[PDB]
Amino acid sequence: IREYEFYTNPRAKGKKTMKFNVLLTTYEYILKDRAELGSIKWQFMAVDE
DNA sequence: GCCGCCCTGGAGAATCCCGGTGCCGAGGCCGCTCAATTGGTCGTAGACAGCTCTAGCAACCGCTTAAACGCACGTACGCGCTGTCCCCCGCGTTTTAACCGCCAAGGGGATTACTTCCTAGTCTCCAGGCACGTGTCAGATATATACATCC
Repeated sequence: IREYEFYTNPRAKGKKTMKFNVLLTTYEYILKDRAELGSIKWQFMAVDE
């Protein structure tokens, strides 16, 4: 998911634009992947429960 | 008639038992004597109470995922048997030194008593080192943007 679908141009080395619009995740992968998700300029967060 | 040989009885000496007396191990008694006891005083160690903050605990949840478990196979190793040879054990003989009993004098060290003085405990006062918290600063890291180039 991270290398095939996050980036429109994952083959580049500079700034990578986002390809998706909404990302669904759970709490376990929020804590497991803090480093791979914190460096994303999010526009909106919706936390259920 | 005279001389030599076999059978049997009572008195002299050795041994067991008992009593009187002297010597070794241990306990009661006495004397010194120093350390435990008793009595009193006082300071403080610790018990108790109180408040605050953090860790643990019982019993439940949910998710992930790597470790545990079960099973099949295979093969390596534990184990048993046999041979062999060699080295340790048993014994007889000879040596030798440990052990015990001896000088010969001298120093080391354990006590007993005494003297002295240096150094460490104790007390008071003070200050700086250690513990904690924070502002700031230079090295490391990531990316923004401009230039040369291949297809």
